Amino acid sequence: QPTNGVGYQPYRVVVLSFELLHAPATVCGPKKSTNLVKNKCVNFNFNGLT
Amino acid sequence: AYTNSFTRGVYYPDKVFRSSVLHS
Ligand SMILES: *[C@@H]1O[C@H](CO)[C@@H](O)[C@H](O)[C@H]1NC(C)=O
Repeated sequence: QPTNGVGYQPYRVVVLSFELLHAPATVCGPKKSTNLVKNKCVNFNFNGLT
Repeated sequence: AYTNSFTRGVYYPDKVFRSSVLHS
């Protein structure tokens, strides 16, 4: 009821369970990919694996 | 009825590549 005190008001809930695994990704953040370089020392990030 | 399982029924415990190793 709209007259309820805040502890007795309704709250909507979402729980985001991240399937963080050593496995192929299908959800990723909004990050731009570069070209790939080989046989040279580079800094890198593969699917967040820095 | 019953039979012996021998050493059947083992699987890859995780999705990580490994080679030339003994893993507990
Ligand atoms: C267990 O399996 C063997 C064959 O592998 C069978 O001869 C035996 O009867 C089984 N054990 C019991 C308690 O029945």
